[PDB]
Formats: sequence, structure tokens, C-alpha cells
Amino acid sequence: ANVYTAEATATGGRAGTTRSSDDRLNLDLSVPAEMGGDGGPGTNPEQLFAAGYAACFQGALGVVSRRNKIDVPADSTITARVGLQKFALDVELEGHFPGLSREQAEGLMHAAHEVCPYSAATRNNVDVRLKVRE
Amino acid sequence: NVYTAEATATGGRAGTTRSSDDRLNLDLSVPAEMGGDGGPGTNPEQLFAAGYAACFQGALGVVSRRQKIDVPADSTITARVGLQKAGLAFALDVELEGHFPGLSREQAEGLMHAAHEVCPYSAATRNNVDVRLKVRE
Repeated sequence: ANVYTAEATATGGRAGTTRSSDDRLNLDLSVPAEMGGDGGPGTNPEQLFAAGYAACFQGALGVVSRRNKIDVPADSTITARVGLQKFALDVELEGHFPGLSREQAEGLMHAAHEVCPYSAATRNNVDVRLKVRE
Repeated sequence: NVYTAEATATGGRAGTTRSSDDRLNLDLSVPAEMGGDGGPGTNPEQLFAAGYAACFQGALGVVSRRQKIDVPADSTITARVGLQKAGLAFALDVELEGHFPGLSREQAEGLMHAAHEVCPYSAATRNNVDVRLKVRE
């Protein structure tokens, strides 16, 4: 059984949208210029994946923090870079943890990666590279 | 590599996730169902649902061009993404449901499989997530 279930519906075309069932997400879709699209103000699947993965890792840092009773600086960030290759996805996650050593930060990244469900979901199919930022 | 997206997420209740180009500028909230405050911000499962549904729509676009086929429009893809506890790990549960006004069931089912083959989210989650493909159409 699911502890929580989210739902979203997308339409097609150049006037496409993707929209959650609670309206928390209510977004337009545009194909990026770089891919031959109109490059409009709408988002796209890779950018949504990047925002979600970054968010998922932040969630996972909280889990790790509570389980191991370790303090994660409040201004820590995770940046996900997601490349589309011709189709497969490529991912780099880079965390910045103000005041921690490179060794502590790297331990946090590896621990988060074992918890985060996006990491579990994409295991062995997507090269996910973990980086720490000075 | 034909495109790269970037997003940065912060933590701590006032959490956000934001793309480098300002197209996404989202607040994050933990759902009441998992002990959060149920605020108006989105969450990772919801972002995955929105992205996977969008990816399937792009894949339908790819399939129609390559196969010289016509996908109605008013055609609709719904992703349902559930969070499951798996020991100390978590896992995603995913179903994708298409509706294609004016297509036969066999035609709609054809399209769902074709999209599933092409969609990079499907490639990414292959053999890890037991994806369910459905047609309401």
C-alpha cells in the first residue's frame, strides 16, 4: 500500500499542460529551443525530473538526519542536472553543505542516495553521479 | 546530449525547488498523509507524476511522426505515483492511464506501448518500477 499517492494529467501539442489533481502543480509545457521547439515559457519532462530529484534528495537528507541524529545545515542545497541523450536520462546531483567538511558532505550524499526513491527507481538504468560543492 | 535541465532545491519547511531558467519556481510541502502540514507546495512524487505524464505525451508526439499516425488531441495521460516504504528504503509505485477520444481500445493500447518503449522516464525506471499501463479510452 502507498503511504501517499500523487496524480497528474498532461495534454499534448504545443499548447500542452501538466497539472496535478490538487492543482499544486498547474504548468504549461514547451519544447526547448535547443531541441527544435518553440522555446516558450513552459517546462519539460527533464526539467521536472531535475526539480523532483533535487527535492527528493532534500527529503532524503531529512530522513538521514532524523535516523542518524546528525545535523544538516539549514541552507544546504542540492542541484540536479539532467541531460537527455538520443532516449535516456543522465543525472548529476551536487550538494552544498555550508560548514561541513568535504568528507562529511560526501557521506551525506551517499546516505541520501540509498534512501531517496528516485535513486531506487532509476538504479542501474541511469548513471547518477554524486558531487559535493565547496 | 540534445538538452540539459538544471534545478536547485532548498530544505526546511520553507523549501523550494527552482529551475536555472526560472520556468519552475515551486514551493515544497510535505503532505498531511506523511505527517507534514499539507501546505500548498508540491512534492517529489507529484513532480514525478507531472513529469512522467508529460514525457508520455512527448513520446506520443514522437510515435505519431515516426509512424505517420494521428493522435486525437484532447488525448490525455494521467500518472499516479505512490510512495511505498521498503524497509529503510523507499520505492515508487506507478500507473499510467491514457484516454484517446475517438480511438478504438486496440489503437489506444498500441499507443501506450509505443510511448512506453520511447519515453525516457520508462527507460530510467525499467525493471525497478512495476509500471502499470492502462487505457480508459
